[PDB]
Amino acid sequence: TKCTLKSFTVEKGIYQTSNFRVQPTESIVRFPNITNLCPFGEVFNATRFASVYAWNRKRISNCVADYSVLYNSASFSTFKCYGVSPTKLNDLCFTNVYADSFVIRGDEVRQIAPGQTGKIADYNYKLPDDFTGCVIAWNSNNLDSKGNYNYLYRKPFERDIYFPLQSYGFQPTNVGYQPYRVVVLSFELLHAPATVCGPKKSTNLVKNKCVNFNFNGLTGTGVLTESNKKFLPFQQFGRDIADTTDAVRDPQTLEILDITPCSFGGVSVITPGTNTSNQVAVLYQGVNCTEVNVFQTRAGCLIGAEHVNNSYECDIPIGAGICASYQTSQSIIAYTMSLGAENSVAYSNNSIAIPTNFTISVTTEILPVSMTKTSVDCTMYICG
Amino acid sequence: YTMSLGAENSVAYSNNSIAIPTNFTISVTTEILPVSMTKTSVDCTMYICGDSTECSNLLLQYGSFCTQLNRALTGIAVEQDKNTQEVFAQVKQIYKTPPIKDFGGFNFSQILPDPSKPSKRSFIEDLLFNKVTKFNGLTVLPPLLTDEMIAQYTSALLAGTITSGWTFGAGAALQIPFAMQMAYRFNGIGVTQNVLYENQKLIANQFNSAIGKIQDSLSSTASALGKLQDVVNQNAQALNTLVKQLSSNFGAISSVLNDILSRLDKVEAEVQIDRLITGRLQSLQTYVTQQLIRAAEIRASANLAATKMSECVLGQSKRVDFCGKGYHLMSFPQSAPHGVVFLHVTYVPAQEKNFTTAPAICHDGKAHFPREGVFVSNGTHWFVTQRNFYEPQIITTDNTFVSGNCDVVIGIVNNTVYDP
Amino acid sequence: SALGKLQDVVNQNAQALNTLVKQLSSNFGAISSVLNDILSRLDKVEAEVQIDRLITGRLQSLQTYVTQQLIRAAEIRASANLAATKMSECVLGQSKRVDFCGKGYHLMSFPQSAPHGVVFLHVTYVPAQEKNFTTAPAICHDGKAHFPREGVFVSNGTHWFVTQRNFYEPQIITTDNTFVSGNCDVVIGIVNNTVYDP
Amino acid sequence: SALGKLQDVVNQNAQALNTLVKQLSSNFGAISSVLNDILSRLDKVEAEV
Amino acid sequence: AYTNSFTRGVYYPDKVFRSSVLHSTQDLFLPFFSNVTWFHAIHDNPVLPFNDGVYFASTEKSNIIRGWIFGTTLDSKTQSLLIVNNATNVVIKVCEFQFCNDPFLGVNCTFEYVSFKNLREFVFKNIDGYFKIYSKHTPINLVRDLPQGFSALEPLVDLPIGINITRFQTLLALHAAYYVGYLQPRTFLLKYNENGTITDAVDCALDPLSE
Ligand SMILES: *[C@@H]1O[C@H](CO)[C@@H](O[C@@H]2O[C@H](CO)[C@@H](O)[C@H](O)[C@H]2NC(C)=O)[C@H](O)[C@H]1NC(C)=O
Ligand SMILES: *[C@@H]1O[C@H](CO)[C@@H](O[C@@H]2O[C@H](CO)[C@@H](O)[C@H](O)[C@H]2NC(C)=O)[C@H](O)[C@H]1NC(C)=O
Ligand SMILES: *[C@@H]1O[C@H](CO)[C@@H](O[C@@H]2O[C@H](CO)[C@@H](O)[C@H](O)[C@H]2NC(C)=O)[C@H](O)[C@H]1NC(C)=O
Ligand SMILES: *[C@@H]1O[C@H](CO)[C@@H](O[C@@H]2O[C@H](CO)[C@@H](O)[C@H](O)[C@H]2NC(C)=O)[C@H](O)[C@H]1NC(C)=O
Ligand SMILES: *[C@@H]1O[C@H](CO)[C@@H](O[C@@H]2O[C@H](CO)[C@@H](O)[C@H](O)[C@H]2NC(C)=O)[C@H](O)[C@H]1NC(C)=O
Ligand SMILES: *[C@@H]1O[C@H](CO)[C@@H](O[C@@H]2O[C@H](CO)[C@@H](O)[C@H](O)[C@H]2NC(C)=O)[C@H](O)[C@H]1NC(C)=O
Ligand SMILES: *[C@@H]1O[C@H](CO)[C@@H](O[C@@H]2O[C@H](CO)[C@@H](O)[C@H](O)[C@H]2NC(C)=O)[C@H](O)[C@H]1NC(C)=O
Ligand SMILES: *[C@@H]1O[C@H](CO)[C@@H](O)[C@H](O)[C@H]1NC(C)=O
Ligand SMILES: *[C@@H]1O[C@H](CO)[C@@H](O)[C@H](O)[C@H]1NC(C)=O
Ligand SMILES: *[C@@H]1O[C@H](CO)[C@@H](O)[C@H](O)[C@H]1NC(C)=O
Ligand SMILES: *[C@@H]1O[C@H](CO)[C@@H](O)[C@H](O)[C@H]1NC(C)=O
Ligand SMILES: *[C@@H]1O[C@H](CO)[C@@H](O)[C@H](O)[C@H]1NC(C)=O
Ligand SMILES: *[C@@H]1O[C@H](CO)[C@@H](O)[C@H](O)[C@H]1NC(C)=O
Ligand SMILES: *[C@@H]1O[C@H](CO)[C@@H](O)[C@H](O)[C@H]1NC(C)=O
Ligand SMILES: *[C@@H]1O[C@H](CO)[C@@H](O)[C@H](O)[C@H]1NC(C)=O
Ligand SMILES: *[C@@H]1O[C@H](CO)[C@@H](O)[C@H](O)[C@H]1NC(C)=O
Ligand SMILES: *[C@@H]1O[C@H](CO)[C@@H](O)[C@H](O)[C@H]1NC(C)=O
Ligand SMILES: *[C@@H]1O[C@H](CO)[C@@H](O)[C@H](O)[C@H]1NC(C)=O
Ligand SMILES: *[C@@H]1O[C@H](CO)[C@@H](O)[C@H](O)[C@H]1NC(C)=O
Ligand SMILES: *[C@@H]1O[C@H](CO)[C@@H](O)[C@H](O)[C@H]1NC(C)=O
Repeated sequence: TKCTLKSFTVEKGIYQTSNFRVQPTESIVRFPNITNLCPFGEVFNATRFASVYAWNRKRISNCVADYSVLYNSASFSTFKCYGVSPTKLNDLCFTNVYADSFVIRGDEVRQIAPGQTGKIADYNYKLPDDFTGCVIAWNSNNLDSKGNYNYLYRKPFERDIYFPLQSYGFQPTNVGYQPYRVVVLSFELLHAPATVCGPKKSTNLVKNKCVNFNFNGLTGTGVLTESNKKFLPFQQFGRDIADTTDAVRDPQTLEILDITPCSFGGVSVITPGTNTSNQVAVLYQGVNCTEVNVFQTRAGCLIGAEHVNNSYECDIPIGAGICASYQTSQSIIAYTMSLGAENSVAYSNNSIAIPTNFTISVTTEILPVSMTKTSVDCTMYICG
Repeated sequence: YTMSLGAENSVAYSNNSIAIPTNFTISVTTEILPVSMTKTSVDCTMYICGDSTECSNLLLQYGSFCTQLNRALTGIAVEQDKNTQEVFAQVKQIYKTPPIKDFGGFNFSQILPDPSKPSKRSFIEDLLFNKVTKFNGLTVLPPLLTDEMIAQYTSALLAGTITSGWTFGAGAALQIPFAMQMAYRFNGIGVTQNVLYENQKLIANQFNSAIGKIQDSLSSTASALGKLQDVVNQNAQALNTLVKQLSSNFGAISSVLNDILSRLDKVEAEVQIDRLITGRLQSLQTYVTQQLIRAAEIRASANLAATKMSECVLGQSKRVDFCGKGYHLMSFPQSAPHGVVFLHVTYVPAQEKNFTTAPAICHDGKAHFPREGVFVSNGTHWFVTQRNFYEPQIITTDNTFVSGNCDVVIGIVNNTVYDP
Repeated sequence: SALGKLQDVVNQNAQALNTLVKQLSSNFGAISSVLNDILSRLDKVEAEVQIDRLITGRLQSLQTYVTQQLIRAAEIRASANLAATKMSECVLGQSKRVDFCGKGYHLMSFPQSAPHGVVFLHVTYVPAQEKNFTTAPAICHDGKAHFPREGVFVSNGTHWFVTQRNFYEPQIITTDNTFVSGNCDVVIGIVNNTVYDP
Repeated sequence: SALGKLQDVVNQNAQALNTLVKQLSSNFGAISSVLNDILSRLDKVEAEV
Repeated sequence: AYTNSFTRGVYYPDKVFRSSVLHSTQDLFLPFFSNVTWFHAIHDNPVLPFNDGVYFASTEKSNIIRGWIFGTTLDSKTQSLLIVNNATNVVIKVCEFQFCNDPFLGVNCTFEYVSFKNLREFVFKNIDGYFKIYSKHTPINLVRDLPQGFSALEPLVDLPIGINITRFQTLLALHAAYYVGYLQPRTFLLKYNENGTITDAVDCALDPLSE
């Protein structure tokens, strides 16, 4: 409370000091139970690559992918990535991976990015102007050069078949004019079943308890619970209004689980004045006391105060009719507030009360009229 | 179509014509006021950053924005209890009604508490409670007063208003018979109080029947609750917009923060997350600005409702059309979700007759003027009567006062003026 | 603590200014919050990006301050029109408006200045020492019902008096205190007495 | 100037609209405040910045 | 011939569960109450342009409509998609070997793939190198035409064929009726019920009430 106010003195009140959250008990990993190694050695050490006028494409599915072996390979002249970072590729997983495989001149590699245009990139191989994945390339001059005019050049992901047939004199004596093998990995980050995943091992599954979790690369924290939700066979994930994942289909047992965020609330510290006591009582707002002397209010769980059956004027307000005060050998009491002294008016069809005497009150009403006439020289405030 | 502004009416004016109402209708013109919007409060770090430490370490670089948003929302949330306390808690004793309801023919049994309810609302409060209708760091705090405590304050105000009238606004409540309280309220509208007693069963039946029409109106017609349901809907749409805004890209690669933290390493993730922070924070400042301006609108409505409670429930208002469309008699508060409802009881005059009138009357060459009310003639005899209920009286030295010879007055008439 | 309305208006503005001043020290994602560091450390291309984050943040924080101060100025202006209205109705006059001019039946108010505000010493009559009386809406005499001009009828238990509504001052009931209207039989709860003819 | 409050209300709203219209011409750190200058000069990916 | 499409031709826009929500979407869709071109299997399969994309359907109890072709020339002057159903499999090809150039079925495989009382429905669309197919099967008692009532199509397959498509055709089998409607870029509003099934939709460009 003193650090909330930045003050060594705190007046009688109730201060929203902190945000209580039940912590993740353990970390859960849920991945597809499949173990076949992906064909990257076939992709990168292929007999030949395709010509860029009609580039090869291969689909990678139902397999395990350690991208670290690729990212760590100093043989790659570039490893430029988009919408993912090379270090993160193991942590996360995909419905498919596609490898687009072809040879180009090194001077043209600058055209292979999600926004370019050029005599290759507006023609025979256009990346989507928002693509997600990695471009992996290196000079193959030690193998693909001869020159090797078999290598041939010319909508997003358009294949195609005066005529525009053009070829490269790839010779071992060429450095920008060398042949460069390139593989573009496009990652199908849709919400179907995952089929290409990192070597990250699955754990056992935990339920009804607050955990950190991963499902196919959906990292989060929450209480996993079994659910009645009628997921259709093509849907692996389900979402709330906020686009936050609200449910998941488990990748190994295929049952439908809710995700509920772990119990949380404000930590309102009820205090008498520090100029009166050091003693405090804590309202965990909205939580049930089983989740945290102790007392339960409709406003939350109240700890360190003492419940009282008498009723008094509301000294510090807590909520839902509960109030607190510091009182007699002394404690913070908490009580249902008195609205006032109860009074049956002595009515009848023929009774009247008339005041035989009065008093002159002088009250005191204290109204603001003018706040301070501040003015800010906004250029000097911003630019000094 | 070109809208009708209303039925056109040539008021039948002339320098000697007056219309006096010969009968009245008591009418219970319901008014509704918001008093307190939902006490929303936000964990601005869980909203903006979703318990990512990686994001929270960036949100710190924005300084006292997140803390002053909590401060601002708490300033609204604490003043919702100020509003509710200033409207309803205008009484330091909980008055309660007698066991026997001997109120001179008036039947409050629909506006007083019913023991049959689990929280002891009246019947009309229970109609009003029928007609009026996340995990994302957002919360709703409870009101300080429960709706049961609100119903005890409206019962204290109402048991006071019934058994003691205006007097509990000043001192302690003074009991007075309800048939004698209305003879105060009739003097407040300038209607001579015998107009109550000589019509007491009729006035009681018009009040009872008007209360019955409020039960039918509130049972049949949802658009009666228009303001309160709109204040619930405005805050619900404000929260649903604030929640939907978590799905907005703001120019980041995704709006789900854990997509960015799983896909991107920290050097790149810090660029994208700073767009989600900038966007979500702009949307939280937009929400809090909207809620502050809306809370000033509800606070104007709460200070209006507290003024209506003070003048119109705890008293009787001379302020024309402040207390419903009529001459105001008294009002009964009823609670409703997020607001208050006033059953403003008003005298409205009804069955008019035309009369010939004169500003003064000559007797022995000396002009007489009325003490209370106006002069009128049915066509053959001259009478004095009160302004708001035709009650013809013989013109005399007791209902009139002299002021000098006739000749100065435009439109004076001769008559006799009698001396008791 | 009686000054809480005024001291809180001073505190709100002082806390808003301290918040606005502290926001000069916030990074907003720039390498320092002291502008002269950026201009001494970075050359006038790289620095121009960092300064744009400080301008964006400081300007957003100034707009946050001015929005808060406009909403707070409207909150004070409602209080100023309320104070001006109590000055007009309650100082320059007397108010029939129940519980506007403080608790009680209002007599008069004296204004006093205070820093950033005004204080009204509302002087009010409060009735204090009740007696319980038998009462009636009307009184019969010679078949005529009589009603009071000002005040109410009451009895101590043996004699009937008319008295003003707000201070027990019993008076012998007479035709100067009361007005006739019609026969007895229409009135629920009329009582007999004698009404004296002075 | 007897109409000073109404002329002030017209002036405030007109100056608020003229401010909002002039703010179309403010650069905000972009290469032009005329949107069509950006869409004519830059290829339509760099232009997104 | 022509007939009215009514509200038919809506499909699940993405592979994500939602429930009790009015999710808005913008995509290639069959415009509400547009004219569908209509055909009879007996005594009717010309080549049609493909445009933005194609809704297709057939009303059936005999299984005579059995495939589709998509491309620019549809004749192996250049590669073109073939789709066939053979009553044990769905089969898909782009192979160079010559097609039935007056197409009916007698009762370089560089891409190759394998998986009235009824109305069978489809949506076919091409975006950014991927062809996509959606479908629905439903019973009908109204043998006359496409029902004036609602159901939504669900995705079958995504096909990374990379080929340019501007014309299509349909295939019939012999020793039934079929429909065509072109899609357009449209905003749509969708209602997902308490089970996450789409029970209703709005075409946002239909009429001022839908706007
Ligand atoms: C006051 O009004 C209530 C209804 O507003 C009356 O309630 C009725 O009471 C009788 C029995 O005494 C029942 O037969 C009716 O069905 C009740 N009506 C309802 C709607 O509940 C009550 O009797 C009235 N009392 C007086 C003295 O007027
Ligand atoms: C004043 O108006 C009321 C109606 O607002 C009259 O009361 C009605 O009188 C008729 C017979 O004349 C009865 O059938 C109704 O039942 C009465 N209504 C009520 C609510 O009691 C009243 O008689 C009129 N009085 C005068 C003097 O004109
Ligand atoms: C105007 O009012 C007076 C009094 O109500 C009426 O005068 C009475 O008329 C009746 C016959 O209709 C006589 O029996 C009474 O003796 C008259 N009273 C007096 C005091 O003379 C008069 O008739 C009314 N005139 C009109 C046009 O309505
Ligand atoms: C009221 O009555 C008086 C008489 O009591 C009228 O006064 C006479 O008016 C005529 C014409 O102006 C004069 O010739 C007489 O000399 C007046 N007599 C007196 C005694 O003054 C008067 O005109 C009447 N007025 C009205 C408005 O009826
Ligand atoms: C009610 O008030 C009247 C007047 O104050 C009281 O009557 C007087 O009583 C005294 C004796 O106590 C007599 O000397 C007077 O002559 C009485 N006055 C009259 C007008 O008769 C009466 O005693 C009071 N009664 C009660 C019950 O308080
Ligand atoms: C007020 O006094 C009158 C007499 O002055 C009472 O009238 C008598 O009432 C009884 C019962 O109703 C009748 O038998 C008599 O015939 C009435 N007398 C006359 C002259 O009419 C009247 O009851 C008294 N009322 C109260 C409330 O005290
Ligand atoms: C897809 O196919 C269409 C033809 O169906 C191609 O469009 C023609 O392109 C040539 C130039 O190459 C133009 O001269 C023609 O006028 C176009 N015809 C039509 C009907 O548009 C289109 O270029 C092809 N696109 C790709 C990416 O292969
Ligand atoms: C390609 O072959 C070399 C040996 O010739 C091997 O070291 C390398 O790991 C292979 N690449 C991949 C992706 O497996
Ligand atoms: C996945 O593996 C578990 C054992 O780890 C096995 O029980 C389960 O049946 C498997 N699921 C599928 C769909 O093969
Ligand atoms: C605070 O404590 C000091 C003594 O330590 C005392 O003089 C002062 O009056 C106290 N003030 C309050 C508000 O309790
Ligand atoms: C508190 O939680 C327990 C389960 O831990 C439950 O049985 C009890 O009903 C809850 N009470 C309230 C008031 O939420
Ligand atoms: C309060 O009163 C109830 C009975 O009304 C009793 O059971 C309970 O033990 C009391 N609690 C305390 C704290 O005295
Ligand atoms: C009064 O009489 C005039 C006669 O022209 C008539 O126009 C007017 O409507 C009448 N008003 C009432 C209330 O009877
Ligand atoms: C009223 O006005 C008429 C003309 O409109 C005039 O003849 C008549 O004398 C006037 N009477 C009075 C009392 O002014
Ligand atoms: C009036 O008398 C009744 C008699 O029961 C009593 O209950 C009530 O408290 C008295 N009121 C005052 C203000 O003395
Ligand atoms: C007052 O009510 C009682 C019943 O409580 C009744 O006996 C008495 O006659 C009534 N008196 C009047 C004046 O209404
Ligand atoms: C549908 O086709 C008919 C002729 O078959 C034509 O009259 C009508 O305008 C068309 N309507 C639409 C919406 O295409
Ligand atoms: C259907 O097609 C597949 C692939 O061509 C084939 O294996 C299967 O035998 C075919 N079925 C029939 C009935 O010919
Ligand atoms: C297969 O493709 C190559 C070009 O990639 C072409 O030369 C060859 O003729 C094609 N074969 C057939 C059977 O069409
Ligand atoms: C959800 O599906 C069940 C059958 O699995 C059905 O009983 C229920 O009625 C459906 N929900 C709605 C909103 O109809």
